[PDB]
Amino acid sequence: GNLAGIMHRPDSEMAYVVNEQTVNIRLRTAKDDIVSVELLAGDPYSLRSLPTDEKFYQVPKQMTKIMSDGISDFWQVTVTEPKRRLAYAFLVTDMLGIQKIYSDKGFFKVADADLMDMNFYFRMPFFQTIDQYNAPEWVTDTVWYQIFPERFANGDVSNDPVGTKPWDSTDHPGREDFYGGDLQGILDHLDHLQELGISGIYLNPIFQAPSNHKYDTQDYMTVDPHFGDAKLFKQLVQAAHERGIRVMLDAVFNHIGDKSVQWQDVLKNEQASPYADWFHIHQFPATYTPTDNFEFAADATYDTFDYTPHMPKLNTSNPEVVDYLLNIATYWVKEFDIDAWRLDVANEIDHHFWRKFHDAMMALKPDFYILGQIWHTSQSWLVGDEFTAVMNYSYTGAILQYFLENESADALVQKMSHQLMLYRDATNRMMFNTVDSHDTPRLMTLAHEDKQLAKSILTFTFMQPGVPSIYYGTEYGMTGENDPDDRKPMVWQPELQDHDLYDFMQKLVQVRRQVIAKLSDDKIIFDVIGERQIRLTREDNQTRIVGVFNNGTTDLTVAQPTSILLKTNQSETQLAPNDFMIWTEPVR
Amino acid sequence: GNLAGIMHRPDSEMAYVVNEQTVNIRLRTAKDDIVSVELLAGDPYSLRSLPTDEKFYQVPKQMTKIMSDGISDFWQVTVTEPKRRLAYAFLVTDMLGIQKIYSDKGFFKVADADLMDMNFYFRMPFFQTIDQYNAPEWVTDTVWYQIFPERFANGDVSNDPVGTKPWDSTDHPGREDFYGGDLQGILDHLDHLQELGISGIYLNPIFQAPSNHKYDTQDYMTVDPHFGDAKLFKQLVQAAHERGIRVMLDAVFNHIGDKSVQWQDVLKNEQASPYADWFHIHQFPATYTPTDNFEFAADATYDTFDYTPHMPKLNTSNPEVVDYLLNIATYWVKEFDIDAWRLDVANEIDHHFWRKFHDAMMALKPDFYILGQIWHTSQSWLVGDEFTAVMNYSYTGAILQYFLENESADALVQKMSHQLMLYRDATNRMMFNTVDSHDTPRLMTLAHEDKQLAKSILTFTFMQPGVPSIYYGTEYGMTGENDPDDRKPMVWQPELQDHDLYDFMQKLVQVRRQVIAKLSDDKIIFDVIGERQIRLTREDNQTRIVGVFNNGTTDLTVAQPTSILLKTNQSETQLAPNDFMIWTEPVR
Ligand SMILES: C[C@H]1O[C@H](O[C@H]2[C@H](O)[C@@H](O)[C@@H](O[C@H]3[C@H](O)[C@@H](O)[C@@H](O)O[C@@H]3CO)O[C@@H]2CO)[C@H](O)[C@@H](O)[C@@H]1N[C@H]1C=C(CO)[C@@H](O)[C@H](O)[C@H]1O
Ligand SMILES: C[C@H]1O[C@H](O[C@H]2[C@H](O)[C@@H](O)[C@@H](O[C@H]3[C@H](O)[C@@H](O)[C@@H](O)O[C@@H]3CO)O[C@@H]2CO)[C@H](O)[C@@H](O)[C@@H]1N[C@H]1C=C(CO)[C@@H](O)[C@H](O)[C@H]1O
Ligand SMILES: [Ca+2]
Ligand SMILES: [Ca+2]
Repeated sequence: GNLAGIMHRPDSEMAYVVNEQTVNIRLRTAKDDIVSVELLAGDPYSLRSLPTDEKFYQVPKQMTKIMSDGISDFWQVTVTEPKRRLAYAFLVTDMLGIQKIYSDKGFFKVADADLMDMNFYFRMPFFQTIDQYNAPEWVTDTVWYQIFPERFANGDVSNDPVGTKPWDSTDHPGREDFYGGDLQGILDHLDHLQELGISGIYLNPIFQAPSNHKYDTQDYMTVDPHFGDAKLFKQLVQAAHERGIRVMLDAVFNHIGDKSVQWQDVLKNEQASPYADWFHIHQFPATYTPTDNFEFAADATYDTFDYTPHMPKLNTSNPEVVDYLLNIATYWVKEFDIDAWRLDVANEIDHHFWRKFHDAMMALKPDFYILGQIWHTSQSWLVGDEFTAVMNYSYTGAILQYFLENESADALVQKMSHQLMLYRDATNRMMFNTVDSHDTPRLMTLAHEDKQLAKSILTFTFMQPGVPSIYYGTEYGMTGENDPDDRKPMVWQPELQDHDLYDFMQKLVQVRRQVIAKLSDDKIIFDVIGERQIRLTREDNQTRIVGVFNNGTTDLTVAQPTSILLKTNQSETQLAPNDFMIWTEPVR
Repeated sequence: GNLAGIMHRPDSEMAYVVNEQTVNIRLRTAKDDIVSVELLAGDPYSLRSLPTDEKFYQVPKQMTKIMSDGISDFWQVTVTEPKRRLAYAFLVTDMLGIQKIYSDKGFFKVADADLMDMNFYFRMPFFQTIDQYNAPEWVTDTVWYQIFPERFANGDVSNDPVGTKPWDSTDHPGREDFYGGDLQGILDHLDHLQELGISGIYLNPIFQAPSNHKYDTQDYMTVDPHFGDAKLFKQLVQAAHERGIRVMLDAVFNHIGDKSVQWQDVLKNEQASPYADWFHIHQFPATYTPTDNFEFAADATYDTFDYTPHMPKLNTSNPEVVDYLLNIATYWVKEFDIDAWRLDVANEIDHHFWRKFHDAMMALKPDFYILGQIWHTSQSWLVGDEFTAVMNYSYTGAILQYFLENESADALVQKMSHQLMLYRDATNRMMFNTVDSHDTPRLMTLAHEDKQLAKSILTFTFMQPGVPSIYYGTEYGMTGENDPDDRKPMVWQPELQDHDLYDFMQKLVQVRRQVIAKLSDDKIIFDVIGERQIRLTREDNQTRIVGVFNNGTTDLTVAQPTSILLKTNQSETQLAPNDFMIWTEPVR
């Protein structure tokens, strides 16, 4: 066999604790190279210490091939052990029938394996629930709605910035425009969100900051006055909670804005500033050479977000900075009862900080949701001691590439399978899935205003293990290129809203919350049934939910389902190009 | 190529920070499948943000094949980046000349790679020295000596246990014997240790406990009275330090002895004990059915070390237990200035505890040495936030198997290479190498009293990257099977000591401390030069230290070295079976 393609990494996503007495174990092999895998596993000490003749390796446990990413196959088994100590090894058999044992000591013929020595085996030494990954149950039942607050609704003209423009969803906004959106506007349209079936609101930054996006924080302890005040934000969280809607805020801890008191003190006092070591300043005075692009300087003497001199990086290794940020993070949860933090540029802040942050948040709220914004693979933040999940950009990015750019269905399934095998099973169910955002082009623009394609993308994404999110205005078909064009004033004029798409989104949210989310410890199955034709299945012990997506150029016939949940063709058997059909059936 | 055998895991031992501006990156490939690897790497933001035409991917960096374990090849490069942000991907070319790019997004033809998108790449997002692994420099210059204190020297008959036996190194000790060894005996023989050239003492447990080995702790805050008292232990540490000898104590935190006040309170008060939740008790009252073996019960109602009812496991997830143990760990360092902790059964205690332990010890002593006793691979404890190193059982175990059991030299080199590539480079230089201990058979018994073979094993081990240790009495050729037979009273009678071996050990310790340890950022090279013939090289920029080991059945001729450091044959060119020769030469 292909020995170089076989790997087990102990104490990782390949070997982890699920509950007090139960672990999940995975093995990677080369694709279709290994025909079968059995696990030899038991209490390490039982070998030497128990007087019985029985030994744990005499009774293998069958592992199951669960996924393939086109390069590797992934195998998994669940193991229960009352002594809460586990030694294990793998019995692998290849296509020609060559069998070997694979352990911490390498590859062996079965006859040459020292199976009586506990130190031969891989080890899960004691099952430690304090170290395990935990997923908050309520996230399972959530569909999120992302609000960029300057652009959702102006509920109060009296707090509008100078130069506020008339509200017009057909505008192409500039980088520095203001339209007057605020917290009162969100409060005014909570009925719309409840009627859509939303159960969680994700807000972009709302703290005091000079810009329209407010990622250049001036004061983390104050609601921006053009958005509202403390009383109004408390009123908003309570009204959301009254409707069964959770609230997630944006924490921008990697950098601070240059109009903050801290940075301004650095500019005044140089290295004698009490805040000098809160930043990353290579040479004093802190300076840069301005360019014609507000967001770019080539030679700042301090580290920044990207190359923008207005966003000096915070030194989160400094204990004064750790204390400052933890106090901010605690304040908004303890005083306003928010339910989750979305962490801006989370990957550029150290693990030491994130572990302290995790500890603080879980002590306040055991079911808190910590969501990191990271575009690349994020295994090291998803062990169970830092974040709950990350933005699932790679996963939704593959979905978009398939629907928009003519990839093979095999390629998409390979990519999604790869993603799932990066992380623990429970982690995958917490990942945050959005097909667009305040940073990227809008769905309807990506789809070149093909509404059928947009519906296909949304439905496919809403069937995935992670939790879905709708960017404000998706439900009415709003268009937009990249930032700032993806930040148009919300469309509230009915003559400009796509009512068909709104009705469809209501139905899809209901399939997600009432059908998919109520499955019990379901599995997902990806089947490539034809050229650009995919069957997705979610199934538990009683119920199977099947979706078929025809994204080729021919018609596809399927058996008439007894119980159709959602479809785009009027036919109950025919799927034209870009049609899909979702149905439910009992498992026999 | 063999794509299933290529892997890079970001934020691991394959991608880690060395200093403020410098990282080390590794790639795994299938053995001899990939002919060359180049790294494409630079600041992720420079792609989009800098106005220049130059892009970081246009200038590859060559990676070097550093090791092979017989299954995989390992490649490495060091990268410097002033912006302290790194995006990277790998250019891999196989034996047929097929080249592909390998990134976080998978494998691509170079023409199909989105090299302008920072999110295509693997990422080291910001170089965080607070998260990095740090090695204490002083360990580099150490040779350790392990003392099992009951058996090293009786310096005070007046503290002897009842039933103490006459001191006799030819005895075969029983499990429950006492010979009266104590702290005063160690103090009395510090001259012997200095003369041998030892610079660190590792003590087995010395705290109050009823047994001869004292792993069944009764009181962690008191020196066992048969060994000494606080004043005497302080005197011992000061005299050791005066001689340039560091001190490491044994921390037995996984379990406590059943005669402790805590456990006895559980036996008296059942679940109403203030200490009930300090343990892992499944059913009250805490009980077991005794057997004829003191160390075994089949049915204890509480978790234990192994299956011994006298060693109840501590619940280190309980914050009262965390506080109790951290106070013990702090007390011995702060009040007695010890230099290191050896952690008994360290793998069975949770990471959450070990991180708090690490933080406490480093705050007391930035150069503290934390050594975990773990027999299996230990990557998850060696990231930089928990232990400094582990006992290197797998590494010395492979060495022993080669010298004693006729393996191929290829097999040994494969195993050592595997070990080294599990861990960060600096970690490998902190690993603790001993060929025997209070738990295993003695070297001279393993060697069937073949002194030449014992010398070969010791010399080969002392040339390795990790720090070496001598178990008390190895220097005089003491024999012994497994525990308790490996715990004989130290041989102080000159007529019973092997003086030749003592002289040899002095010379070998001097080669280690004065030659090998004074190399500057050296590399190690393993060459298989014949059947059971190995050339080991340690070389820096000026100096090369070469050792040749002939462990076949024929004579081996080598070129006469100009500067021989150590050899066993009288010839300067001939190596008979089991001879070795060590020399030094300048690098040209
Ligand atoms: C300067 C920039 O600030 C704001 O951008 C933030 C994003 O909205 C956040 O989602 C987050 O995204 C960054 C990722 O964390 C990071 O890993 C990398 O992928 O880049 C992302 C940003 O592209 O962090 C950002 C900083 O807090 C604001 O929303 C955005 O409008 C701001 N301007 C940039 C975007 C446009 C329009 O101004 C470009 O033309 C500018 O050159 C950029 O300055
Ligand atoms: C009961 C046992 O206590 C003492 O043993 C300790 C060892 O000396 C330590 O080095 C450490 O070794 C254990 C490893 O951490 C663990 O991962 C596994 O490899 O087993 C190792 C022990 O084999 O931890 C031990 C517990 O603190 C003491 O030194 C030893 O004499 C004691 N007895 C055992 C050894 C012999 C002779 O008594 C056997 O015949 C007994 O059945 C055992 O009870
Ligand atoms: Ca307003
Ligand atoms: Ca004594």
